[PDB]
Amino acid sequence: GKKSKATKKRLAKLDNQNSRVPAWVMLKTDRRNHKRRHWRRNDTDE
Amino acid sequence: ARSAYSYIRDAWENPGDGQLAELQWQRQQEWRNEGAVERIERPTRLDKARSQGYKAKQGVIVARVSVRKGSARKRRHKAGRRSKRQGVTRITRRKDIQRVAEERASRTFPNLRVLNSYSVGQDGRQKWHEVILIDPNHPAIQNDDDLSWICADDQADRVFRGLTGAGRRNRGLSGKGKGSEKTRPSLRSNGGKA
Amino acid sequence: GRRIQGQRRGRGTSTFRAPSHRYKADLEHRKVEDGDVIAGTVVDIEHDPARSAPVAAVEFEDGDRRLILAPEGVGVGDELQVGVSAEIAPGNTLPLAEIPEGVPVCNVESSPGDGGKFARASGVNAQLLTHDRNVAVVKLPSGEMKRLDPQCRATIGVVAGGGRTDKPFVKAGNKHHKMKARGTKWPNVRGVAMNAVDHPFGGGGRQHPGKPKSISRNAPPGRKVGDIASKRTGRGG
Amino acid sequence: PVYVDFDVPADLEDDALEALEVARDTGAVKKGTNETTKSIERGSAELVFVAEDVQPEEIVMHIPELADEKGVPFIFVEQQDDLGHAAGLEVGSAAAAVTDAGEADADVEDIADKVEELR
RNA sequence: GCUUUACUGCAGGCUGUCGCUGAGGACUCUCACUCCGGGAGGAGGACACCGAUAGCCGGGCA
RNA sequence: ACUCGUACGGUCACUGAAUCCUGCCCAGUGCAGGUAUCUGAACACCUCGUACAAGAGGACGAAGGACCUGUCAACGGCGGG
RNA sequence: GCACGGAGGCGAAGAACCAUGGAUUUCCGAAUGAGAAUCUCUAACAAUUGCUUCGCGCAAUGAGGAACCCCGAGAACUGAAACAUCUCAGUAUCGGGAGGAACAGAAAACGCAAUGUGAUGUCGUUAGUAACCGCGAGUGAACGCGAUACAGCCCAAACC
Ligand SMILES: [Cl-]
Ligand SMILES: [Cl-]
Ligand SMILES: [Cl-]
Ligand SMILES: [K+]
Ligand SMILES: [Mg+2]
Ligand SMILES: [Mg+2]
Ligand SMILES: [Mg+2]
Ligand SMILES: [Mg+2]
Ligand SMILES: [Mg+2]
Ligand SMILES: [Mg+2]
Ligand SMILES: [Mg+2]
Ligand SMILES: [Mg+2]
Ligand SMILES: [Mg+2]
Ligand SMILES: [Mg+2]
Ligand SMILES: [Mg+2]
Ligand SMILES: [Mg+2]
Ligand SMILES: [Mg+2]
Ligand SMILES: [Mg+2]
Ligand SMILES: [Mg+2]
Ligand SMILES: [Mg+2]
Ligand SMILES: [Mg+2]
Ligand SMILES: [Mg+2]
Ligand code: NA
Ligand code: NA
Ligand code: NA
Ligand code: NA
Ligand code: NA
Ligand code: NA
Ligand code: NA
Ligand code: NA
Ligand code: NA
Ligand code: NA
Ligand code: NA
Ligand SMILES: [Sr+2]
Ligand SMILES: [Sr+2]
Ligand SMILES: [Sr+2]
Ligand SMILES: [Sr+2]
Ligand SMILES: [Sr+2]
Ligand SMILES: [Sr+2]
Ligand SMILES: [Sr+2]
Ligand SMILES: [Sr+2]
Ligand SMILES: [Sr+2]
Ligand SMILES: [Sr+2]
Repeated sequence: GKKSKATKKRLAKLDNQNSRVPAWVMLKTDRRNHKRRHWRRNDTDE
Repeated sequence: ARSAYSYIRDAWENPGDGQLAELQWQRQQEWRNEGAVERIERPTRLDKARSQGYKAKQGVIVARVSVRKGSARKRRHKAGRRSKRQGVTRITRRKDIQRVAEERASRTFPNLRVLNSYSVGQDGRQKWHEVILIDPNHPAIQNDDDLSWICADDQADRVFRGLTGAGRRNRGLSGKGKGSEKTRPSLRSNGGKA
Repeated sequence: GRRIQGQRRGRGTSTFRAPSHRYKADLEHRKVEDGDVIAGTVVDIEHDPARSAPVAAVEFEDGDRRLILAPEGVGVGDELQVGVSAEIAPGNTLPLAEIPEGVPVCNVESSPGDGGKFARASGVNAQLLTHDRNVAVVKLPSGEMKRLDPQCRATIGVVAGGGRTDKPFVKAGNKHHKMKARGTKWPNVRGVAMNAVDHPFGGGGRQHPGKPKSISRNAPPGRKVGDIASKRTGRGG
Repeated sequence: PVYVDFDVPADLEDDALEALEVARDTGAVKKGTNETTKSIERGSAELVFVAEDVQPEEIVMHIPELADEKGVPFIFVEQQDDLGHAAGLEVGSAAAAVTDAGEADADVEDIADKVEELR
C-alpha cells in the first residue's frame, strides 16, 4: 500500500500505545495494558 | 371618501373582468418565464399588502412564488397495503398551496421571516402568491412599533411551525368554538386528528 | 412478479445504454444564413460506429470541418454545396422546394432546420414526388407518402452502404460485435423460457404462452408483450 | 398602457408640468395617488396628472374612469419621477392633482382643451 | 412465492366533460399555449400539453 | 433510456443451421377494423319536486359492448357416429 | 491528579486546594478560499439573503442539544377469534423548525335559551355520557361546573 502522512501519524500512535505498562506504575498502584495489539492477530482501523 | 386602495381591492374581487383581466393575461406571460421565487420592488395588490402589515420601509421585502397546480404528487406503495392505504391519485396533501409558497420564499431568504402572503392568480398549471418578508435584523424594523414584534427569537422560522395567518387557518384555528375541539391549541397535542 | 426486461431498459442503466462516448457525430445539415454561398470539399471518408455505414468529412470555405451524412458515390476531393442555389448533384443539400421532382434524396428534415430526420440508414432513400407552394410530397423508405414543408432540407442521392443487410451474420459472434456498438441488450432469452415470475409467458410444464399473444394497446407496461395491438397475425388470408 | 387610451405629445406634456410647477408655488396641488383620488371624489380637482410608467398598474387604473364620471380633466406623463419633481417632490409620484391652480388657470384651461381635442 | 374469466381494490391506457381558453352541428381567425429555428421567422392553435372528474379496459400491482 | 439512432431502423414476441416442406378450422377466447339500429357516465340542458337544496324523471350520447368483418408462423382445435 | 514508585522539585516572595473573572486554546469538524479518510494547494463570510457608502463595507442564516414542543410525511404485525370498512393508530418510523419551555389566546364565542357566561392553556369532573360503527369488534368528545393562573392590547381604512 501507500500511506499518506496522516495515515502514518495514526499508525505511529498505534505503535506507541502498543507498549508495556511501566513497572513503576506497578509498584505505585501496588498491583496490564488492555489495549495490547499484535500486528498479526489484530486489525487496526482505517 | 373612498381610498385609492379600495379601487385596487375592488378590481381584484373579479380578476377575470375589466382591465385587471387584460393585465393578468399580459403579466402571466412574463411570470411563466420567471423563476420559482422572484423578489419584487412593489406589491401587485397594494391594498392587500398594507392590510396584511406591509410598509414601504427598509427591511420589508416582497417576493412572488409560483407552485405547480393540482393534488398530491405521491408515489404508489411498494410494500403491502390494505385497499384503504393503496390510494394514490385522489389523495391530496394537508397543506394548501399558499403555505408551500410561503415556505419556499422563506427558504430563498434564510435571514428573513414571513409576515403574510396573498394570492395573485393562477393559470391552468400553477398558482402565484406574493409573500411579505421582514428583516428582523435591520434597525429600521427593530424600531417599528408595528413590526418589531417579529424580531423576537421565538418568531424565528415562524412559517415552518405554522405560525403564519395561512398557517393558522390551515390548522383549523379560525373558529373559537364548535369544530375546534381537536385543532386548538395545536394539532399535535390533540393526537393529530384535526 | 418481477419487472420484465422491457421495464429494466427504461431505467437507462449501462447494460442498456448506447456507447455514446465512442460515437463520432450527429450528421446534421449545416446552418446557412442564406445565399447558398457555402461549399466545402470532401477531405476523407470514415466509418460511423453508430450506423455501420460510411461518413464523409467535409472542409467548408469558412473553415468549418464537420462530418456529413454521405450518400453513395461521394469521394475525396469532390466538392459539395449546401444552400438554396446549390447545384442539383449527388451529395448536395438544399430545401425540397429547389429539388426537382422524381429525385431520390436522404437525410430529410422533418421540420425546416432540424438537421435531418428521415432516410439516414444504409442504402436507403426517400423519393421526392410532388412539389407545390404549400407542401412537398415525399415517399419515405417504408413506402409512406409524407407531406413536408417545402422548406425542409435534404441531400440528393441515396445513403451510402446499401446492401449491408444482404449478407447473413452467419455466426453469433458477428452479431455480438455489432450489438456491442448499439444501445441493446443481446442475446435474447425467449419469454416462454422464463419462470412465471419473470414474464407473462413464463411458467408451465412445457413451454408455451398460457394466453393469446395479441395484446391490447391499452395494456400497462409489464403486460404489453407479445404481438402489440396486431391488426392481424400469421401469413395466411 | 391598459389605462392609457391616447398618446400625449412630448410638447403638451412640457407645458403641463411647467403649469403644475407654478401651480404648487401659486395655487394648490395634491401629491400622491390617494390624495389625487380624493380630490376627484370631493370634486376639488381641476387637472389631474397620471404617470405612465406605474408598476403595478392597478395603482392608477381607476383614475381615468373616475375622472370622466366627474368631469375632471386628466393628462398622462411619460415619467414618474418628473411628475414627482414637478409636483415639488424629492421622490416620484404616480399621480398628481392641481387642486385649484394659481396664475396658471389660463394655461391649465388650454391644456384641458388641447386634450379633449386629442380625444 | 406463483396463477387465474376467485373476492376486493390500486396503478396504467383509452374516452367524454370542466378549468387553462381568446376573436369572428358544421366553420374561419390569432392573441394565450405548443413545436421548429442561432436569429428573423416558420408550423400549429384555442387544439395539444397540464390540473379535475366521469365511463370502459385493467393479475401490470396490492 | 432507446438516441451523436430514423424503416437496410429498433422495439415486442415466436421458431431455432442447411435441405424438402409447412394441410384444414375465425365457432369460443385474444387483437384489430367497421358499425344503420340497440345499449352506454358525468358536466351543461329540459320537466316534476323544494320560496332554495336534497331527490325523481327526460333529452343528448364518447370510448366500450351488442352486431358485422379481418386475422392461426394468435391462444388453441383437427372427435363420436 | 486517578496511582500506596524512584529521583528530583515547588511552597512564609503564603504553594496545594476552592470560587469568580481573564490568558493561551494545534488539526478535522456547520466548517465557510480551493481540494483532501484529520492533510495539502494559492488571500478568502463558501453558499443564500437583507441593508448598502454597491466595497463582503455592515449584518443574518447553516450545526448541536436527554427528552419535552410546533409544522409536515405516515406503516404493518395486531384486534375483529377468517377478512375487505373498522382496529392496531395519526402509533413506529421519516422530512422541516423554535424555545427554556413550546403551541394557544382577547369571540363573526357560548346556546345549563338566559333579566345568563365572558381571551387562552392546563388539572379534576362532566363521561365511556352525546356522537360514530360489517350499528359487529371497537372508537369517543363538547358546553358547563370546581380549580390553577389571570391581562389585555396593536394595525388596515376613514380624516390628516
Ligand atoms: Cl419565516
Ligand atoms: Cl442487427
Ligand atoms: Cl354559561
Ligand atoms: K390491516
Ligand atoms: Mg518498538
Ligand atoms: Mg399608531
Ligand atoms: Mg446526425
Ligand atoms: Mg454492450
Ligand atoms: Mg432466444
Ligand atoms: Mg426454467
Ligand atoms: Mg406474471
Ligand atoms: Mg413450444
Ligand atoms: Mg421448443
Ligand atoms: Mg425544445
Ligand atoms: Mg396477487
Ligand atoms: Mg431449444
Ligand atoms: Mg476549510
Ligand atoms: Mg383477525
Ligand atoms: Mg399544549
Ligand atoms: Mg364478525
Ligand atoms: Mg380513534
Ligand atoms: Mg359545546
Ligand atoms: Na493485521
Ligand atoms: Na427565512
Ligand atoms: Na414461498
Ligand atoms: Na375462432
Ligand atoms: Na480552553
Ligand atoms: Na456569516
Ligand atoms: Na458586499
Ligand atoms: Na384471530
Ligand atoms: Na389469516
Ligand atoms: Na366501521
Ligand atoms: Na350550574
Ligand atoms: Sr490472519
Ligand atoms: Sr433556522
Ligand atoms: Sr439530431
Ligand atoms: Sr440540433
Ligand atoms: Sr407459460
Ligand atoms: Sr395459412
Ligand atoms: Sr420611487
Ligand atoms: Sr430448418
Ligand atoms: Sr375470432
Ligand atoms: Sr380573566
